[PDB]
Amino acid sequence: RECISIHVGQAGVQIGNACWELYCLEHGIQPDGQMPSDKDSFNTFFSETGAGKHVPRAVFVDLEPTVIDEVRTGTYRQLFHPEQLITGKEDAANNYARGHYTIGKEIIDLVLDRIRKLADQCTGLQGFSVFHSFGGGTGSGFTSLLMERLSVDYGKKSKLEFSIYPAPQVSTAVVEPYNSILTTHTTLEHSDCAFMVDNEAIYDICRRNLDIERPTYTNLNRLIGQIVSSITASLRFDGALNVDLTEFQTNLVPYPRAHFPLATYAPVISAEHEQLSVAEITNACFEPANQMVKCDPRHGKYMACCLLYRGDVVPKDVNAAIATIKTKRTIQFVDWCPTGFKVGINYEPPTVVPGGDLAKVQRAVCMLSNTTAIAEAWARLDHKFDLMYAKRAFVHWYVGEGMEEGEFSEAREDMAALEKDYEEVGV
Amino acid sequence: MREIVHIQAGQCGNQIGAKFWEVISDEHGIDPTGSYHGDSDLQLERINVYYNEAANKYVPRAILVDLEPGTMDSVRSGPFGQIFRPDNFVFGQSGAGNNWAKGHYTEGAELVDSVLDVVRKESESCDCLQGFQLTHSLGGGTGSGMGTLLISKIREEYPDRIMNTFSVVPSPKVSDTVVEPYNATLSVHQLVENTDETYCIDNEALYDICFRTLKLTTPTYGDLNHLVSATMSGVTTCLRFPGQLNADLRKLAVNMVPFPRLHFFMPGFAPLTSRGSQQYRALTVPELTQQMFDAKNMMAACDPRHGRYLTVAAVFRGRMSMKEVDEQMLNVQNKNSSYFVEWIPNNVKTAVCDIPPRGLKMSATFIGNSTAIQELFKRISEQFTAMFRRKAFLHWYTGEGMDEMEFTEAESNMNDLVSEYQQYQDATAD
Amino acid sequence: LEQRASHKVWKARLNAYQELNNLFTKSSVIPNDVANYWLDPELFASYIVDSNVVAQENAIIALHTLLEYISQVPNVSTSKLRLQWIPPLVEKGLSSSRAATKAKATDCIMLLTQSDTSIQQTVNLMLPSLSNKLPRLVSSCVKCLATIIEEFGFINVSDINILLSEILEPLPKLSSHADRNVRSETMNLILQIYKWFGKELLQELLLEKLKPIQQRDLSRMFEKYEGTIPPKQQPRLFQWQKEQ
Ligand SMILES: Nc1nc2c(ncn2[C@@H]2O[C@H](COP(=O)(O)OP(=O)(O)OP(=O)(O)O)[C@@H](O)[C@H]2O)c(=O)[nH]1
Ligand SMILES: Nc1nc2c(ncn2[C@@H]2O[C@H](COP(=O)(O)OP(=O)(O)O)[C@@H](O)[C@H]2O)c(=O)[nH]1
Ligand SMILES: [Mg+2]
Ligand SMILES: [Mg+2]
Repeated sequence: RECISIHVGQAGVQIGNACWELYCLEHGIQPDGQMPSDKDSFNTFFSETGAGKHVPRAVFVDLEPTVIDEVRTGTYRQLFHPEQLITGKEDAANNYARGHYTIGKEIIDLVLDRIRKLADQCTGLQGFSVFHSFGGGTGSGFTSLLMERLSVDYGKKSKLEFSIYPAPQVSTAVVEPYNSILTTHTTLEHSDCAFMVDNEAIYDICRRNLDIERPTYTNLNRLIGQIVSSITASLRFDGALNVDLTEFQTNLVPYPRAHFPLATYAPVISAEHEQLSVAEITNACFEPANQMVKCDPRHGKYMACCLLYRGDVVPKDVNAAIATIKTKRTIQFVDWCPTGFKVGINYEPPTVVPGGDLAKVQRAVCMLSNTTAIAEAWARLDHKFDLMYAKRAFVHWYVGEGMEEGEFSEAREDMAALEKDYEEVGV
Repeated sequence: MREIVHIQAGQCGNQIGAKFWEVISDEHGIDPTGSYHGDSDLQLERINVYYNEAANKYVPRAILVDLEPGTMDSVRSGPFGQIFRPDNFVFGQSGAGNNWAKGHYTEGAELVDSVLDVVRKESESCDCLQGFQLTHSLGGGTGSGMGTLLISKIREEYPDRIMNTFSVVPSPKVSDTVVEPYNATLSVHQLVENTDETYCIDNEALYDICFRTLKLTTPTYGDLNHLVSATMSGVTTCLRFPGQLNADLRKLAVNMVPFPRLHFFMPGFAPLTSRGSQQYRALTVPELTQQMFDAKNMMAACDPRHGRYLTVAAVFRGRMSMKEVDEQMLNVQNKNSSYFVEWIPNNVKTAVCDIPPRGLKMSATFIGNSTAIQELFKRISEQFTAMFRRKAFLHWYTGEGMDEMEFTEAESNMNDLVSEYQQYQDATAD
Repeated sequence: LEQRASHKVWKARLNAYQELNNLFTKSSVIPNDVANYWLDPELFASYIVDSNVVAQENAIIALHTLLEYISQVPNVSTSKLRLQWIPPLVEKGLSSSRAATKAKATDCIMLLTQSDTSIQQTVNLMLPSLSNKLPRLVSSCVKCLATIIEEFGFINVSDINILLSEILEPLPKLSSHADRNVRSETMNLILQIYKWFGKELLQELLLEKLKPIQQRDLSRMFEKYEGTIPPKQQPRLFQWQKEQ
């Protein structure tokens, strides 16, 4: 049942703000945690105080108090208990080794303790949803440390990732390829499912569809929170598809190392003609401009495809659109896959932030497809990694913070193997 | 990573440091009485970095050091001299005689314990010490000698914190002594192994700018320190105003320093305004970009055409089209790709701040880790060897305890630094 | 000028340290009452902490020649010396950035150790230094600690288990230190502990708590060691061994 969400670093914390804000809007929960409905499925993400207060099962972690301070000051200061908002004083300075070895080890016992509190307030804990960035020191270093410790303590339960793939348009660090490779290596054997979010894809979708010349983090986070809501809606509402975290692996993970699905959301309409049909929003899920990780699935082979509809959606209209797309596009499945689409429907309308940048839609869909073309994102990281590491540039920062230089080679060898594993399953 | 402890040492250190505090206290709306008389709230958003409280107003987190009490009084008699903490003035009354050895080994070591006590005092009132900041001159005696000693002393007492320096370079065009190559060589030998980042402020460049650009026939130190205080205000913009990119000292050093010994930066900025009131050029974004990457605006006598940029940090100030900034910053890169290192993707980083410096509406500060900076060390190494071959003036350093081998090592390590800057200037992507 | 060894000006202090270094090399061996630097060891304990790095180096080389001068019977008063001298030697001699100032301080710690009866009353004093802010200090005195075990070894020490456990306590912390040199010099200290005992012991007690990449390095380091499982001889003898 219950699911504990963990938000690490600025990206993880700031996105968790946009997600939990949207969660409360969808479930009718007010900032003070009160709900007007006398006489569940959403209790998997919220707990209930004896006084009728609904508190998120979330933990916010950062090595710097600046971001989380805004949380315990803004609109949702009363929503969370202050024991769930953990901060340090010195951050990781975009350094994985600081977040994982030097600074992060001085707060790891404190974070696991506050998590055990939430885990002990649950009867049937499903697992964890980790929100973090690839480029930051805390989002890469400390997260991989926490993932190592959760596999030891809560070994039986599942762990899902919502990682923020870096992009130079909003990149705040040069060594972000280093941190991305390092965290992906040490977290690969601990993560059951990882949903990458290319900041460049969200950045361009905001520019193209919302007509925002220069998207802020608030624009990106509100668009991301829309997708994360569509993925977790199956856990917060009683449905048929993806009713627990173990079902995400069953439907999208054919092999333990190939646990990186590709999410495609539609429609994304600015708040300024008429409603889109089921066939039109289903067609948009196969346009790479609507993906959240820049890559071309036409240059890869599929292993899974799940359509998570929500809104005014009728099943016969879905199968009509699917049959059209399956015989009007090029969806290559591997010759050992069930080749069948999975469809989940949630008749609640897609909720947006009031006064926000996204318009309310009658219906929407989020497609979760596990394609080999997502390995192109690993190639773009492995290349930037190789250019700098061939000169050992910026390596002294990591070695000076408890990292042995050979761990760079190990992490790159794993990403080399991961690219081979995607090539093999591809053909 | 919040509060920054500022230190100024020697004659030049206290000169450019006092001018720097005048500039930022105005930008943060602080009058010499210490009170806040500003308008915007961004000026107080990150005022805790450089200032303290008195709860009765804001006080700078600065320590003033010199072996000569002459500059002590010219600072207190200045317009903002009454705002500094009285106890933070640590001054001996002997002097250094423009000798690096006197400041580093003899009479500066017998005063450095008094400074570390004031350093310790300002560090306890810090919720989380970010790093240190030093202004000094490498060609002198106190700022060069005692400054590098203060750096090494802070290094062994604060091995967690970033050590940042604003070191100015000696030049025969504005020189006070002949042993300046000796002092600068001995000082560079320390900065290359003790400081996490160092902004090279070449006086030969500052002189050439005042003479050939501002068209001043006889430049004074005030004419040179105007360019310094402007350059210092720009490279510290992201530290005291709420920005996202290069917010603290370490994050800047992690983006700018690919190799530990190559932490010597070539600062520049635009537009180049004289000590007059104000200009009416009102520069556009394409102009601020062309002026930034131009050698005529570099605070270091090095031609960027002679070397490649390892890393770059650009800072724009004033209300402007951030979209128009990206188009220009991307343009200069893909139009001059030969002068940017390929094996470091996205090495150039651009930040924007809405608040301009007082007097202008649009400005832009450049920070470059270029391999052309080897020309500056080549220049100093030339003058050093010219005297050291005959061991001229060496008795003043040996008379203060220094062995002759220390000169050979400092000279050798400087030439190693030059060869390494040339080493990565020749490395390719292939 | 014997009292100018604590004069204000450095050059006068530097001169007295050189004059002392001559006295200890040019005096009697039976010794003058003027060589009363045993019974007041706070004198040289003050010279080692000279505020002038140049004269501080000369106070240490003078302390070194004094320290080998006292290798003349009957000076069992070496117990009072180690307590008063090797904490100043460790805190500001091994921590020093000067390669010569540090090289002689390590040489004085060696002499003060062989003046003892075992290595324990020397390890216990520099063990607190393993938890210092300055990594260069803990980088240097873990190398020293490793070289007082390589040459002297665990013999005639009261309870070795209390001493083995005391020196094996910080080793997991030291091998995860942020500094590259602190880690590197701890891997060398583990090899010295490995050379005196077996491999079975410190796998039971230590090696399991290290990074797998680290305990692979130690395995490679153990292969490159050719000598017998324990060294059949001490590379350096104590003073009481070279006598009887
Ligand atoms: N979409 C989105 N991305 C973000 C946001 N905040 C940070 N990022 C991304 O995160 C990466 C930088 O890591 P951060 O999360 O900022 O750093 P951190 O996790 O706080 O760890 P530190 O280095 O110690 O500060 C960059 O690539 C950013 O694009 C956000 O609010 N929204
Ligand atoms: N730009 C600038 N350079 C200075 C100033 N004062 C001294 N210098 C330079 O510093 C060197 C002399 O060092 P100085 O600071 O006067 O001696 P110190 O007090 O012992 O450090 C000379 O090369 C001068 O060019 C100043 O106010 N501005
Ligand atoms: Mg952060
Ligand atoms: Mg002068």
